[PDB]
Amino acid sequence: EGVKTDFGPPYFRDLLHPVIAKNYGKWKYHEVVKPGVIKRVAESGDVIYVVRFGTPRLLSIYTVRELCDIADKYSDGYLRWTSRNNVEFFVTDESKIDDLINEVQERVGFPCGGTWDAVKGEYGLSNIVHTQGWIHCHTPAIDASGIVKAVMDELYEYFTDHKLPAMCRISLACCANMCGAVHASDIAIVGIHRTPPIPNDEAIRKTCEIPSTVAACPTGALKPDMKNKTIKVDVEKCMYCGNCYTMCPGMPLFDPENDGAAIMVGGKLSEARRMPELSKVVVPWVPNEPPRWPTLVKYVKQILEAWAANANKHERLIEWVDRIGWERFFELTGLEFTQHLIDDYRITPYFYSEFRASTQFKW
Amino acid sequence: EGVKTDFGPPYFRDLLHPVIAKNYGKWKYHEVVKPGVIKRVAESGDVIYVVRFGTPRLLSIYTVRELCDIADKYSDGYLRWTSRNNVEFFVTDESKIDDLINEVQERVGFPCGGTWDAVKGEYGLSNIVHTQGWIHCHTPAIDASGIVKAVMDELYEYFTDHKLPAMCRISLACCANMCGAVHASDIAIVGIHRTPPIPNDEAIRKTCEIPSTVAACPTGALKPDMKNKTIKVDVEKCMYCGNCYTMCPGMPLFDPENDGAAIMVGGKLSEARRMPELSKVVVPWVPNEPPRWPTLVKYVKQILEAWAANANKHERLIEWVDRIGWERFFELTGLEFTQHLIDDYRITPYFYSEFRASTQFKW
Amino acid sequence: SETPLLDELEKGPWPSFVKEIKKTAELMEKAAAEGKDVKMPKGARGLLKQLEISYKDKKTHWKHGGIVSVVGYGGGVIGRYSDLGEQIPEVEHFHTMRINQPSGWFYSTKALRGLCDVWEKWGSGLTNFHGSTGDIIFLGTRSEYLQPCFEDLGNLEIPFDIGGSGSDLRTPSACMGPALCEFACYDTLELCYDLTMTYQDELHRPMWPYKFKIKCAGCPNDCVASKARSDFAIIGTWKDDIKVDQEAVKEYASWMDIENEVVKLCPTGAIKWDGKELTIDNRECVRCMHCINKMPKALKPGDERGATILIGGKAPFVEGAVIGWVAVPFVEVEKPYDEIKEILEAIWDWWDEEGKFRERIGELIWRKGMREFLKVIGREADVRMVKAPRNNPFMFFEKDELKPSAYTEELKKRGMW
Amino acid sequence: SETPLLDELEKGPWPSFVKEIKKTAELMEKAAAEGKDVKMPKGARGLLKQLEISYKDKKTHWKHGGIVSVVGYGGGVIGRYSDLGEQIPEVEHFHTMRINQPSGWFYSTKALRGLCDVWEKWGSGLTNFHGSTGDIIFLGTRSEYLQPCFEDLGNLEIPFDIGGSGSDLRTPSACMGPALCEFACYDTLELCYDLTMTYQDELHRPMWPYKFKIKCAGCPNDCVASKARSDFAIIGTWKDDIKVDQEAVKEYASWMDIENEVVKLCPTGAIKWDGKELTIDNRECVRCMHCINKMPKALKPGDERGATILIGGKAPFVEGAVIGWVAVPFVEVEKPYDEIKEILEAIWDWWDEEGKFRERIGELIWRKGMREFLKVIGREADVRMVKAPRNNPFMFFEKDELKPSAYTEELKKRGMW
Ligand code: SRM
Ligand code: SRM
Ligand code: SRM
Ligand code: SRM
Ligand code: SF4
Ligand code: SF4
Ligand code: SF4
Ligand code: SF4
Ligand code: SF4
Ligand code: SF4
Ligand code: SF4
Ligand code: SF4
Ligand SMILES: [S]
Repeated sequence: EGVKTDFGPPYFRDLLHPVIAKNYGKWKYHEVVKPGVIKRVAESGDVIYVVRFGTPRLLSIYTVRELCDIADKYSDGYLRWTSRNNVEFFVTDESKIDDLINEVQERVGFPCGGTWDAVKGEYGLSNIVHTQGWIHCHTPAIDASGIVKAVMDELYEYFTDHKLPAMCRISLACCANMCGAVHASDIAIVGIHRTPPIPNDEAIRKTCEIPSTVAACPTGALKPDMKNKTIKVDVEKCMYCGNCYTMCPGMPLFDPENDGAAIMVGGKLSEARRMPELSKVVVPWVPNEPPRWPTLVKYVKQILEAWAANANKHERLIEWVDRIGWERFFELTGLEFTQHLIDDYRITPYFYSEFRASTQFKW
Repeated sequence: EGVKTDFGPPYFRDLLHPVIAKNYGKWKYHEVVKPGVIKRVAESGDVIYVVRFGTPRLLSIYTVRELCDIADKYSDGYLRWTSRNNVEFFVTDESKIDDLINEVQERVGFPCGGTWDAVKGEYGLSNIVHTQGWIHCHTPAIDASGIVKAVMDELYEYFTDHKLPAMCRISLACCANMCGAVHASDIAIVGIHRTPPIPNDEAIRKTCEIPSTVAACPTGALKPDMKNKTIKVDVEKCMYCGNCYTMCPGMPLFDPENDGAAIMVGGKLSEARRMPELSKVVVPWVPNEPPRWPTLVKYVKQILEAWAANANKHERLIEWVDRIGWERFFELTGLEFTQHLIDDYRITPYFYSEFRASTQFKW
Repeated sequence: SETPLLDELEKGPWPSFVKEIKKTAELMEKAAAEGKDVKMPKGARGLLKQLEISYKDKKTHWKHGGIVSVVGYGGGVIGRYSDLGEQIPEVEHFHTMRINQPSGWFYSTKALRGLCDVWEKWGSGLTNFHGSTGDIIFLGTRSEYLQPCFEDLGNLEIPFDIGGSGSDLRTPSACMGPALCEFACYDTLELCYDLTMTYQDELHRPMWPYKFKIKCAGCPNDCVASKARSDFAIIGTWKDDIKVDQEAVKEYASWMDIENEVVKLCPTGAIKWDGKELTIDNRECVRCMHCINKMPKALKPGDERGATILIGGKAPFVEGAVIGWVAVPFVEVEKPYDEIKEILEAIWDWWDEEGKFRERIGELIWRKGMREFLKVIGREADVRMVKAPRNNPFMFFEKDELKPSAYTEELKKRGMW
Repeated sequence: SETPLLDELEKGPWPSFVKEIKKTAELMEKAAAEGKDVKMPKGARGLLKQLEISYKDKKTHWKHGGIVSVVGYGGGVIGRYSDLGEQIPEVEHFHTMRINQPSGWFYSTKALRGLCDVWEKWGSGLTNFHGSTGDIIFLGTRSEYLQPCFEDLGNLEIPFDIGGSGSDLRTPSACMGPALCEFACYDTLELCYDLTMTYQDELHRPMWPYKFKIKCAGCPNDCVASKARSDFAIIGTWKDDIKVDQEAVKEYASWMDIENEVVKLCPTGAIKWDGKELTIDNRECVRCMHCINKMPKALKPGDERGATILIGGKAPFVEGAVIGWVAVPFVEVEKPYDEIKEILEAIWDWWDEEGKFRERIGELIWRKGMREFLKVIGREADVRMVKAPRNNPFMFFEKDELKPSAYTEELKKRGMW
């Protein structure tokens, strides 16, 4: 007896819809019926329908109850989530699709959409990759679920209709730890501090490991005192990364009035047409404005829209910019260049720019 | 009186040809008549022909006297050098061009040529910019003058006619200080060492300032040896760059069996068509083998010709590589790719790659 | 009202997390009234209030969590304490539990229902579906309910193990792959489970100088963001001809501008459309996928399949954010995946020896050089590894590459060899 | 032969440097045996002897020289001493004198004959035309002869001063520019001469952290390699439209494939040609020069002329090679060039103050940052300074951009802000 361990997650193969199990690894072609429903013929011609739905990621167990009950109807009791946190469903009867849509709409209240098709070339907004934020995180400069809800309020109409010329992902990290693909997305929200730490010297003297704290700082901004036994900080050197707060309890840098979000732009992870790209900062700072965060959400469309309008079919944001240049962009999206946006992050090496950060090469 | 100082150079305007002085900044067009002969027509209708000649750059004052006797007779007392060390005479009477050309080859033995014509897209190879080598310098890995002679013998055909589809600059540095624009040249030859220095403590103690010697090492492979008032070198870290020997004569690292030349490609200075680019090493090392350097010459020759044979009009080496990629480059050139060619020089900032190293931008 | 700011976000068309929280509030509190076995029916209101202060306060109300483990494991539990501890007693210890999701995030209802069973009984009722790394998140329970919950989890008809955290192997993730994609060059879902089982000890009991993340993508679309998120991203690919069917490709040309939308959009100009034939020169193709994305029916990934391994993918700290770079151009993806494992094992042997405390694999490669990295994995250098040869002559040479000379003997003589 | 390895390089079409050394040897030896005042009849013969040995040993026989120079200057004269002084006394000292070239290397014969007279008398009789920066190299003389060489230099009919060397302003150089070239955007030769004259003091008398170089090109073709081989590249440009002559464009069209060789090659797609009219979208033009290069009878740089300043270029040591980057997108270039000089002087004051021993301007800017760089030259950040904005959010902010808060207040009172 005595508590079993190391048994791993369940075997996936057991928990696949029966049509999906039989036709595993043997499919002909995919097809997007409308906003939200993707059809998929087998090789035999077994027809399955993946029907996508946005979730607020965080969920009550009673929201998990309801979906299951919805699933036990339309999808033989089977379902999955997606990489961008969307719930999926497997209807085998095509005349039973539209019904399902409402059932979800009424009960837990999830929309239908989150898809996009390269074929016709009509892309649309998927969900935003985010995380715990003020709900459960001790190092956020911003809140995720909140800054999400707002963005998908103003850009709702986008999730449930294929109106964008090319794939756009928006994403959010709540501090510069940058959990998730915030470093490589089409439009990114990043929590940043703006204030140096006022060290709790009486909290360091007991809790922390100083040499491992001091060395953790990217710019050598941290040096120890031997007396004393308390870290000093050169303000001429801290760019407020908040990493030493991740290390050491009493290195706090929360300014409620100055912590906020930067807007990155230009990221990309896929290979199609052009090689992947790390996002680029375009708006240096916008404030936390609970609960509706109007500055941020406005700038997200003072950015998405200016691209949306001007872009060709398939041309994502960084692909737009290589065509027009960073000159035009900044004028077109109504933005300001400041010296804040000349990269000055000294430690990263030139030699990485010469490595193949891509699967794109010839045999 | 008292010795005259601080009068600088003779004012160029006193030393120009009269036709040049009058049409100063008043030109209609240039036109490449034939290899080494450029017709320049002023708005005044004055025609002048600038006639170009290869030189060994190292000149005998008795040669310069020969050039002067020649300038008096064909060019009214005037001549110029070029930024690639070719020499140029001015002729007004076009029934005289060929006499000059023939008198110059005769008397001093310098070939007319070094020109190119973007209009027709037919290019010649010009002089090799090089430095002092064993003639004068105390820090060289290779000889400048011998490599330049042995290379030019072989490519002579290309200095006298327009046999190339695009510009190709060959440049040579006797060591890694470069003393020229080798680092931005279609084909660069760069001497290197492959052996770390042996500290001669006694010469170090006598002649070397330690802290500045130490801070001159880009890898941090030098440390001060306090109790022996000298310098300790960590070999695992040394890449034989030589800098510390420039700094301190106690630190020499010459090895006649192991010093040789890198071959680099794909540098570009002009903006025409494509941005400027630094050269990229494609052959790690070849021996010195005076007086002819056959191995090194064989590879310069094999690189040029692969490019020339497969290049489109205007397409310089880096613009060739831009089209075909490096995989096909190494194949076509028949070079080998090894781990030496993976950049590992760590001190250079990523952020320099984000900077606009060029004059190309929209207004 | 009690939660003025948080209630305004209960408005709108996107589904609210607040009516997810409030549903968790009033229905967990119903169970307690109804006489159901629920240890923290308090966890979810206290979570709403604390967040209310944080909205007005515009800053967090969680302080550093102290190491709280589940017996046997060190990895699996992210402990979190609350600074408004006495203001809201129910959230003194609101620790997350990362539970290993089945690869591809596929579930039967039973699986989810039994999972809803335990977290109701032993937690706050709040979940994440799904976490960024891929784990099902159980958001907030006390330190005394960690071990009983994991016991019930190992006692469900459909059992779920704890996932990863700390300086360990995290929970590997995989795109839907062969299950629902026809682009998949290999069975992402099976190699996910396998690796997840093979290194259970590596996942549960942190032994490394830092974290290590693997993800698996079935074709260069990178649908689980693996080259931005995982240190070691398996990104499926092929080596031979992209299979074309000229029937469907005709059909397409009835309505789809292939010239402006395919031919001209290919990054190397490999693909051409004639009006009748589609020629692919696979020699100049880069497997960008765009041409199979544009014609799903008529174009498939080549017969000879495998993967490209990208190393170093990681977020910013310390020395800058990374998109994984080419480590092994092609490795074959074959049960039991011994070649894939040999690489990882070799890497961790090397990374456990040479890594500084808190040093991601990518930074150490930068620190140590690719020659040493390739040495470890036993791979030669390949031009494909780089976007261009180095732009400086500052090369290291190995002892045994030099011509023997008076100078080298001098080096040997002083023991500087 | 006395010199059999060098004899080999008397062979082959290309003019021989060995022939130049030998020629000097013979005729310096003839002049001096036939009555002439020649101080070093054997200079050239010693150097070729030493150069033969260097070829045989495959290594230099020069060594770290000593400091040396003319009375009044602390630069322009490089001491070099031979490690074979014993065997070959005539090369025991063999210093170089760097003599300041005329703008764009333009000579009359009388000017050249003066130098030859002066060098024959006091030195080896060997030269470089030209040193890489631009200077005439007097190659080989003893310490005793330096000042008397200079006195004669100063006294000739057309006199030549010493160039630069060391941690000074070096000898600036220019492309031919308006003396011959119809693409020129400013007067390269005039500027260069005037900067040389304005800063004789900074040039003759090393004062700075390390060396500084200015080079002037009349348009972006940049035919003096300024962005690679000067710290301050002044590269001419324009703001308005490219002037186009259509009669002229048509005459190209009868024979030149403009579509392929011009239209397709434009980096920015800004130039159309339909069969009867050429159309440059000047808003999309980058001034790369290709279209004008191709069509010089038909297209000229536009009327609003000036220069882009490019900052920092250098060979590798210590922190890597640089092609200078956009510092000032456009500055007017007009006599007396007060605008350029104010940027130079501000930089020099800054660099003199903040630079490390043997740190280059480009490197200093990499260490202190561009905002400080820009504040120094009193100019504003501009998107044209970057090829891309930052790939990380770790930005510094000014104390004045910062919002008033309890925090800001609490750190003023801590001695930190
Ligand atoms: C649902 C999901 C599978 C999963 O959960 O395992 C998915 C599914 C498909 N992706 Fe994807 N992709 C999924 C993550 C992604 C994301 C990854 C991410 O955001 O984390 C992108 C890469 C993001 C990036 O590049 O920044 C992605 C890269 C692609 C590419 C896009 C290339 C492009 O730049 O346009 C193709 C697009 C296409 O088919 O036209 C693609 C195509 C597809 C196809 C069409 C392939 C097929 O034949 O089935 C799948 C149908 C979805 C659709 O709406 O067209 N999928 N795909 C993904 C989860 C996200 C979601 O819920 O929407
Ligand atoms: C004479 C000289 C200036 C001087 O004061 O010494 C010069 C003069 C001209 N250059 Fe240059 N360039 C001269 C060195 C350069 C160099 C600088 C160097 O090599 O160190 C390059 C920059 C190198 C690089 O880009 O790597 C240079 C890049 C150009 C460009 C670039 C062509 C391209 O395809 O990128 C133009 C365009 C052209 O080809 O007509 C150009 C064109 C010209 C034109 C045609 C312009 C004109 O209206 O007359 C001039 C005649 C050149 C010809 O042969 O047709 N010149 N030009 C240069 C002496 C070189 C020699 O003796 O061989
Ligand atoms: C004379 C000249 C070579 C030639 O034969 O033409 C020269 C020769 C020497 N150079 Fe240079 N450099 C010459 C132009 C250059 C140039 C390019 C230019 O000026 O156009 C550069 C690259 C741009 C730059 O300076 O950054 C150049 C970059 C260097 C480097 C340092 C660059 C760096 O990485 O920071 C070394 C080492 C140093 O200065 O510390 C150096 C140092 C030297 C030393 C003093 C050797 C040493 O290691 O201490 C040279 C002595 C030769 C001798 O005693 O006879 N030389 N050197 C060149 C100038 C003559 C003239 O005035 O016209
Ligand atoms: C659990 C999760 C949020 C969520 O619930 O969605 C998370 C949350 C935390 N992350 Fe993370 N990270 C989460 C995925 C990531 C990812 C993405 C991934 O792994 O797929 C990254 C970037 C990818 C990577 O690093 O390879 C990420 C990069 C970080 C950073 C930066 C790491 C670095 O290289 O510098 C810190 C690192 C640290 O622990 O110091 C961090 C550390 C943390 C800590 C332990 C906070 C801290 O600094 O002490 C987090 C505790 C949770 C909390 O608030 O109580 N987290 N973090 C994410 C995992 C979900 C899941 O398991 O399903
Ligand atoms: S990005 Fe920052 S605030 Fe968000 S979950 Fe990660 S550590 Fe917490
Ligand atoms: S905020 Fe960042 S840069 Fe400043 S002391 Fe902390 S770790 Fe260093
Ligand atoms: S490149 Fe090197 S060897 Fe050549 S002259 Fe310059 S410093 Fe001396
Ligand atoms: S030779 Fe170069 S890398 Fe080696 S110790 Fe000297 S400066 Fe350092
Ligand atoms: S990564 Fe490729 S195989 Fe996997 S889900 Fe995306 S498109 Fe399909
Ligand atoms: S996969 Fe991409 S690169 Fe290859 S042929 Fe198709 S479009 Fe071209
Ligand atoms: S830089 Fe321009 S102006 Fe000067 S020579 Fe070259 S083409 Fe003529
Ligand atoms: S100058 Fe260059 S970018 Fe401008 S029109 Fe001519 S070719 Fe095009
Ligand atoms: S120099």
